[PDB]
Amino acid sequence: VTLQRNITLLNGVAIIVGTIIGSGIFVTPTGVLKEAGSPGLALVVWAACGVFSIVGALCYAELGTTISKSGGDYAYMLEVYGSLPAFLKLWIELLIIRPSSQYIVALVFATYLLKPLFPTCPVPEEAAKLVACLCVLLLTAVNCYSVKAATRVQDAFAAAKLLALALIILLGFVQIGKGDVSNLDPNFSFEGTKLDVGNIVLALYSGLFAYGGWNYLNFVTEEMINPYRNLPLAIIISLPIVTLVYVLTNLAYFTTLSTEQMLSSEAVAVDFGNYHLGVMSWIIPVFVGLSCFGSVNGSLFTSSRLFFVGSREGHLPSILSMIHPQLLTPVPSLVFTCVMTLLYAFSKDIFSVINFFSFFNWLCVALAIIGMIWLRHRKPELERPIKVNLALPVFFILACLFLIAVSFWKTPVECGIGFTIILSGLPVYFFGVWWKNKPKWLLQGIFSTTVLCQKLMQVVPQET
Amino acid sequence: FTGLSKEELLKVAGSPGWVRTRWALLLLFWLGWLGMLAGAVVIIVRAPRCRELPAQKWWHTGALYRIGDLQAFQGHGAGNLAGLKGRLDYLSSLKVKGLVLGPIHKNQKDDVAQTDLLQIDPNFGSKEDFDSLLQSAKKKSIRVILDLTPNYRGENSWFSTQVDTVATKVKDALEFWLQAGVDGFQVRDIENLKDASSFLAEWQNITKGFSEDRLLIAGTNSSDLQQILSLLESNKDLLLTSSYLSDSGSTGEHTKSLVTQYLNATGNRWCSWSLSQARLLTSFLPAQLLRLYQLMLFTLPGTPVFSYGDEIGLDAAALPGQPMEAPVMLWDESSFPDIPGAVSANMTVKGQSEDPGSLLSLFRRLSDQRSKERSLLHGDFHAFSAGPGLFSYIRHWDQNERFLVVLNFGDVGLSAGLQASDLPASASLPAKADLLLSTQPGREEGSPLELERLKLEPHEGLLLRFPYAA
Ligand SMILES: *[C@@H]1O[C@H](CO)[C@@H](O[C@@H]2O[C@H](CO)[C@@H](O)[C@H](O)[C@H]2NC(C)=O)[C@H](O)[C@H]1NC(C)=O
Ligand SMILES: *[C@@H]1O[C@H](CO)[C@@H](O[C@@H]2O[C@H](CO)[C@@H](O)[C@H](O)[C@H]2NC(C)=O)[C@H](O)[C@H]1NC(C)=O
Ligand SMILES: *[C@@H]1O[C@H](CO)[C@@H](O[C@@H]2O[C@H](CO)[C@@H](O)[C@H](O)[C@H]2NC(C)=O)[C@H](O)[C@H]1NC(C)=O
Ligand SMILES: *[C@@H]1O[C@H](CO)[C@@H](O[C@@H]2O[C@H](CO)[C@@H](O)[C@H](O)[C@H]2NC(C)=O)[C@H](O)[C@H]1NC(C)=O
Ligand SMILES: N[C@@H](Cc1ccc(O)cc1)C(=O)O
Repeated sequence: VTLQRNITLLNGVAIIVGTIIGSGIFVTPTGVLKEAGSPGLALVVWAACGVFSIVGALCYAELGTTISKSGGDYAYMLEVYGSLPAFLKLWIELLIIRPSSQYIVALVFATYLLKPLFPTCPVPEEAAKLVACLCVLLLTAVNCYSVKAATRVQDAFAAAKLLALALIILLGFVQIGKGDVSNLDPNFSFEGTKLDVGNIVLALYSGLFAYGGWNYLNFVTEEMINPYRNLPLAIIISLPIVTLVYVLTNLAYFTTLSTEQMLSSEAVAVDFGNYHLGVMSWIIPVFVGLSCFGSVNGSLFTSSRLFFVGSREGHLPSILSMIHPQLLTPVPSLVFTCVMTLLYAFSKDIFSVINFFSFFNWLCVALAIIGMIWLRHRKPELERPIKVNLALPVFFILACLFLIAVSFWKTPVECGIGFTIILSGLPVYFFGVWWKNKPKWLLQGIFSTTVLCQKLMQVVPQET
Repeated sequence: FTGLSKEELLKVAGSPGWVRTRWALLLLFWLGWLGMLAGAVVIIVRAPRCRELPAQKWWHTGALYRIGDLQAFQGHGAGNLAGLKGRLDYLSSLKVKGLVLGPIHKNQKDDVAQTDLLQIDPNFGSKEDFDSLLQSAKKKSIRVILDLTPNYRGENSWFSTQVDTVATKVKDALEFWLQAGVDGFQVRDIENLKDASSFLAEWQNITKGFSEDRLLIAGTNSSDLQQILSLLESNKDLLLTSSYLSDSGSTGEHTKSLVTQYLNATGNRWCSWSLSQARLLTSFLPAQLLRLYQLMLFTLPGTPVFSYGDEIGLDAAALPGQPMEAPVMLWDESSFPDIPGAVSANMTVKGQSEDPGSLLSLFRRLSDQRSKERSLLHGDFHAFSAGPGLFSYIRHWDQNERFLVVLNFGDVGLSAGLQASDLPASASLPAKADLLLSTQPGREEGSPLELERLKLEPHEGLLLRFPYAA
């Protein structure tokens, strides 16, 4: 009993597209224009961010084709840097990052779904929390039932969000083709090079939030059909399409709303729909919520698989990484992920942990690519069907180092708090993983708990 | 490597009593999901609804800027109509939503037969230059209102001739200027126009006959409330700028009484708040009260209208040999050629633009807040009693940040004594509130401040805020 290989190229493309296209494209442009000033500067920032993301996606595609095992961005560190850094990353990932991200996406979905009912007065939180919890529970139940259903849902919602973006593109083209625009040929008016790079890089930073999630396919490798060919092809198909769609969407946004209207807006898509439709203007927010819905699925699935891998190496209790003999799904991992995600509904400052951990992704990516180069240097005997030309990873590493330096520059105090939280993961490693000769009264308790969970869920250990 | 295998689990987990619990827990999970959905639905249904917007126009959003004499605005030099393109950027800085240009038509003297409102006076420029200015202003999201007062050079606004000819000429002028692309009109000194009510109503009708985003402004000099009200008996959507407010109402109680009486008499309709029709604030106020009145006019329920130079406090009593109606703007220390050196550094726009405690910075902050906050945009207004000489009121629209303005018009320090006890429970003031700004430097910004021990320095204003809490 193992996890069947039932993810095709189309499913991988859908996963990447649905993960990347979330809610960033509907909110971030306000911040990008605020930190850039001129529309042309914003457009060039978005193009540069797209190129940077394409470079990183190619690097990760080659790396994941070299090491074909699930739990990516964590298995690479486990193989290269050893066990302790891998556990240090995994503890933070399962403790703060994943549940907070999933809950934030669920809250965005809940708030944008209910927006037409309360167009001006804010949506009550006591209902948004319930809607988010219902979404999380329904998606985790769907994932627990079967794997094919999750892929079908992801495909449908990726198609839905692509259709919404296409609708925005057509609306922008209709607006621009009917006559005067006066917002595109004077594009460098108010070209703010404020503090020169001292602000320009910050603009780039904002764009990066819209280009996040291209590495979530590596989480679900060794579950694809012929990964050696499909893994790079999916990324190659996905990334340029996303970049082009983002650029066209920004152009359509600029063809309708003035600069002062944009900087005074909290949701550019809502204003665009209000202007261009008037009646049936609720279409634009609803789709946005639907988009977030898909994102939640695209998270939970991957998250579960990560924890699955986390239990195969002994870094997590053995109850995880156990498969239902009939459904062939990791029920305990999904249940644990859902419980951890729902546990964050009591946090009234959920929008701060993201600020606490903003350098953690770039550091992990840089470490993974450094391990890529070191593994290429020391072990020139592995199979590499794809081999990116050198001097590309070193430039990406330099960019990641500059990015983490910028992240420290922006907000140092909670970056230090994040360092402390990360360092807090050593005692748990030394107690659970390092300490083998445990007292006899603890092994029996753990065994009884695992047996009870097995009997409740009807899950068997993985056999190869 | 910790737990049973497939065979042992199959043996020990298939007995009855272990398969019943799984189905029971599944049913419990689904029932809990249904209950959560029902709770969310009943919470959503049993919630207060939003309040519909009042369909604000373009002149309902911010302040109006008046440029009386066009020659003196650009300082000493050419007063060509295109020069405004160099100064227009500044209007955006001030975040003004309008611009009332002075009369720019041909005007020889009191002879009506030679004066026409159709042709632009050659000194100011040409029609093409005006069209370029209008297009540039429209591209900058700033509207232009054209003053159509026939006899502005002469002492009398009209020619003291028979009215009907002048009325026909001006009504012909409105059509042509509307076709040109102006966004509004203004007429001043209507007290010298007999039967002005009918003419004003007809001009409003012909202005609204083009579009619903067209504005007409009338100006008087009468401070009598009944005389002001008689003009608006037949007109509902007319902005009447008058000297009603500036009637030596230095004391706070008289000003509060005037404001409340006017708002009650007009039926809480939309109005225009200004001290005069063509005069600066300094012409009616001492230098110690300019900040207080600027804080007042940016929070009252209406459109604030300011003359040019009111953001930095010009006056005609500091530079001798100047007209009382057309002071020269102080752009720099070289603004005034005569007495070369009388102009200091703090009386110029560039000096105040870098000082964080000048009139210009306060004006910019107030204009930014007024044109962005919904409560200040179209919120309900309620003034409540306070100490002997304090004007205290609150602005609150539906659920946004409620604003509380307290002004001390007395010349000595005094407490607050904010005993309302009559405001509706939807906007009851709490124990603590923030602090956006104060007229006199010396108070920290942003820090919450208790409103029980409020001490006010002489001639001070406060702009506290507090969120909505049912
Ligand atoms: C102004 O237009 C209106 C609508 O066609 C007409 O008169 C209006 O309504 C009553 C009835 O005459 C008048 O008492 C109001 O003064 C008018 N309101 C306005 C200004 O719209 C009429 O066609 C036009 N002339 C008048 C009378 O103002
Ligand atoms: C408007 O102010 C002018 C002075 O600037 C005055 O107008 C006077 O009006 C009365 C009759 O109402 C007449 O004596 C003259 O028409 C004006 N007197 C003058 C200028 O000597 C008055 O202060 C205001 N007009 C009003 C309301 O009368
Ligand atoms: C003036 O506005 C008030 C506002 O309600 C109208 O009624 C007055 O309300 C005040 C405060 O409760 C009380 O003095 C009386 O109920 C009313 N007195 C006044 C000021 O008249 C009033 O009808 C409005 N118009 C009048 C006639 O002044
Ligand atoms: C401009 O600011 C200066 C700097 O404080 C001040 O100069 C004062 O001028 C007034 C006369 O109006 C006198 O009190 C003194 O000559 C100056 N007092 C000071 C040094 O504060 C004043 O605020 C402004 N200058 C003016 C208006 O003359
Ligand atoms: N791409 C996501 C943002 C994101 C950021 C980081 C991620 O790991 C995933 C997604 C969005 O646009 O909403």
